[PDB]
Amino acid sequence: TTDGVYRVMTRLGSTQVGVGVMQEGVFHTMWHVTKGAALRSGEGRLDPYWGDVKQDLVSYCGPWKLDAAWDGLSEVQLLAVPPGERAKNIQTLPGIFKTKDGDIGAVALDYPAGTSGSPILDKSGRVIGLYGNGVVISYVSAITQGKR
Amino acid sequence: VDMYIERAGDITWEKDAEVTGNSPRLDVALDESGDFSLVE
Repeated sequence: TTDGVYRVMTRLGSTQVGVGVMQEGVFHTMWHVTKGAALRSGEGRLDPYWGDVKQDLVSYCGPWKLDAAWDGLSEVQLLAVPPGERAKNIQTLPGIFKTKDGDIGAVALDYPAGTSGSPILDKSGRVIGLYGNGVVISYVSAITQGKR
Repeated sequence: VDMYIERAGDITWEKDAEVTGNSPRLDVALDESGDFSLVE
């Protein structure tokens, strides 16, 4: 329940299927990581509360809380949590997904699939979106943010 | 199959961060299944 970035694990043997963000008592990750499954946290259970396949997002225990957005000019940091590796910050200037519905920041960074759900941060340390839904041109991830 | 979470860190900016990656500008479409695809 403590604020922070978390590995999402599954069990012959354990593997890391993704990453998520605890903030304000709500767990945020990408739909394709959990497919909405309930999550164990210690002796507790986290149940899904909101989700959307088109945004590829899911929240547990309450509504989506993350609302900061890329400012369109500044460098950002991916707080990548790869399987078997300590959480690490990768700084980058995002590119842009141009869509009919507006521009979305995108990061041209390619980490293992179990890194999906890792947060992208602005200079104030606020989560501007999650990593792991994108396109190949070399993989480029949207900076996927929900609505608060 | 049970899924569980393990804390891995604080959400914090790091001054001594490695810096890498390009900044491509791409035209894309987003379909109903959440899949992005390139557009020309």
